[PDB]
Amino acid sequence: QVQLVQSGAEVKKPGSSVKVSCKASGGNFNTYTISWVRQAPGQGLEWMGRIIPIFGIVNPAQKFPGRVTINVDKSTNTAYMELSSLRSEDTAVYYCATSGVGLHFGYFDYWGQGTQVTVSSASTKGPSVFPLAPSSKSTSGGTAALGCLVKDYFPEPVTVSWNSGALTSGVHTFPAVLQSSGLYSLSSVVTVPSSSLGTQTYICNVNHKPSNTKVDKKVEPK
Amino acid sequence: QSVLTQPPSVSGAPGQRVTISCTGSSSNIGAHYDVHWYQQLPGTAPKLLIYGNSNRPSGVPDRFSGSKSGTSASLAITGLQAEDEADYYCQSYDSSLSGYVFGTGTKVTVLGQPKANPTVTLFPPSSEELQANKATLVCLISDFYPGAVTVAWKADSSPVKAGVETTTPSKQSNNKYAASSYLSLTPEQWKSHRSYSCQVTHEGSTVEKTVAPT
Repeated sequence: QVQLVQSGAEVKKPGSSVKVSCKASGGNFNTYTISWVRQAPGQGLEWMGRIIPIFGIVNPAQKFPGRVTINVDKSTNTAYMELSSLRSEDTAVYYCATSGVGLHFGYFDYWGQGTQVTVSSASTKGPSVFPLAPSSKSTSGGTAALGCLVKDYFPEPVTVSWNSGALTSGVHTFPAVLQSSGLYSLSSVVTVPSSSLGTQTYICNVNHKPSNTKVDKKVEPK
Repeated sequence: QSVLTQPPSVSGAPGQRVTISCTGSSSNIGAHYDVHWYQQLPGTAPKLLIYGNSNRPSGVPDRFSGSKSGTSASLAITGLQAEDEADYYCQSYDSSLSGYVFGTGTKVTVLGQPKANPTVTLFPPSSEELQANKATLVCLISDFYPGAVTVAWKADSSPVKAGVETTTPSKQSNNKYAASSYLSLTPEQWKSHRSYSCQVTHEGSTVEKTVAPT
């Protein structure tokens, strides 16, 4: 009955603020009660506050005083949440959700797709890329694994393709570790035929849009 | 907020019946406030699953059912399907904090695939990384099921814990799991020892790989 569309992922320093939007399509958004709920990585659900646009009234949650500001633009049919004085613990996916029309605390029957918000004192950094070279150590029968190590970048995400997208079979790109230094790393492996080692060229293509850097690294045997 | 208590994990094979408990107190469940459930498929937003303790919104399968009793609520899935593998949260209202209270979350696993033993590949630091005055050991664990592994690292068969970073397992494009472990070292630490080992334990089995600076 309602389509909720949230704005894009956001990357911020401590102390700055972030505004997220939730655009409704269908139903009668200006009659509904709108909440914001956040989910920290690997954690549960946390209510930020609600707005009732019928009365122009906003009920923020006790944990966020002055920090949270909720907002509807009744013309463009768009809800907003602004969280200020960001800290790293504010890192979460933020959801727009509708409860029904009313002042009660109803269930959330409709939910936007979520907005990733990352708060970190880290600054944008492209990765260093190192070959994980194949050898007997990575060979077992008909298959050999080789890879690329994508080191110390910020922020997420990074994409890796092999031979410019030509090679997809046998490829796993792992999720990133987050280091104490605030920087990310991941690996990408491709399992290839053992006989192709040394006569087939393999190049990993790392693309880090947030830092505008692309890296092509050829990965060779011993 | 996360004040209703649920078990962290629930497991079943397809066709099995499972239940998830939602445990609250007198200021919520409790004070006769309704309980609702949300389903969160991996990578997606929560969707309403049960509302008003027991009602199903349109297009939620018959499998799912809810009840509440005294201070607890319960979600039942009678006939697990592969696609039921997700996180489930109960929610309600707490008059002692005057707001929404959520459950801690339950991960249900649908054991619908036979055990798969892990493939383990260990890479030593590249000389290129050494020229950069860094050194990183890379241990990649592939194609295992179910999705729990432990990784231990050793230098000369003696344990290390500092310098270790490990990703939680996640599915591959063949529905088995992969995971990775990294051991950070200085080039000097690296050149000291005789060998380094990555040790992977999965369902009572261990696979150990080794690399040497020589």
